[PDB]
Amino acid sequence: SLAKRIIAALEVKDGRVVKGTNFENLRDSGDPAELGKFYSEIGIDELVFHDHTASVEKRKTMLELVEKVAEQIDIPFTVGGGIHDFETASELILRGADKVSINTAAVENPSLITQIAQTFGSQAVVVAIDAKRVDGEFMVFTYSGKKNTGILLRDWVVEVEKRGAGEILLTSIDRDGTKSGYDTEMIRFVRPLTTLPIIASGGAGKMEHFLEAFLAGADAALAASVFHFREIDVRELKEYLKKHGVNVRL
Ligand SMILES: [Zn+2]
Repeated sequence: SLAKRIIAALEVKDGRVVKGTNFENLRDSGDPAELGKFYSEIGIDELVFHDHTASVEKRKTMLELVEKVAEQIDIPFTVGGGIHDFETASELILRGADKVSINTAAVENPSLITQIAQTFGSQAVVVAIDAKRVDGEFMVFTYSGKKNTGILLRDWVVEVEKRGAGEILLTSIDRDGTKSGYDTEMIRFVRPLTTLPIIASGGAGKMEHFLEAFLAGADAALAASVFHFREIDVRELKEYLKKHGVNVRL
C-alpha cells in the first residue's frame, strides 16, 4: 500500500510558536527551530509553518524563521501564511524552505501556482484549500475562512493540478479546531479528482482518526495541538498505523 506521512503544523508569530507546547525536555518550548528538530527526532515526517506576524516585520520574520529552521532539520518543511506573489515565495524557498503554501493568492491569481512551479518545480508548490459545505455543495473559502468564493471544490481541485501544483493541503473548515475527526467524506470526494498528494487537515483528535483519513485516500495527515499538547504521541501513532496496515515510516 501507498506510503503515508505524518505532518506537524506549527502556528508561528514573531518567531515564536503560538501557544507553545507541553514538551518539558526542550530549552524553549516556543522556539520553532528547536521544536522542529524535536519533532523530526521523535518521527514526524514533515513540518508546516503558518505565520501570523504583522505586516511591517512579516517578510523579515518569515525569512529568519526559515533560515533558523533549515539549520536544525533535514526533513521537508513548508512555510506559508500571507504569501501573495512569486518574489515572496522565491525568497522563502531560497532561504531554506522546501515548499511554500499558497491559498488566497492562488484563488485570486491561479497563474501564481504556475509561476512558482516554473522556477521551483511543482513539488515546491502546496496549494492549501479550505472548504466547507454550503447548501449541499463543497465550496472553497479564502481569507482564513471568511469568504465563500462561490467556487466549487470539485472545480478548484482540477484547476490547481492543471496549473502545476504539487500537493493539496485540504482543510475542512467544518472540522478544523474540533477533535471530532478528519472530514473523510471531503477527502473521499477529492481523491478521484486529482493525482496529487493530499494532506488531510482539520479535526484530528485521536489515533484512529489518522487511520480513517488514510483509508479515505489521504497521502499525509496534518495536526497541531494533539501533538503539541501530547494528546497523541507521534511514535505511538506510527506504531498504531503500522499495526493496522498503513505504510508509515518507522
Ligand atoms: Zn495560521
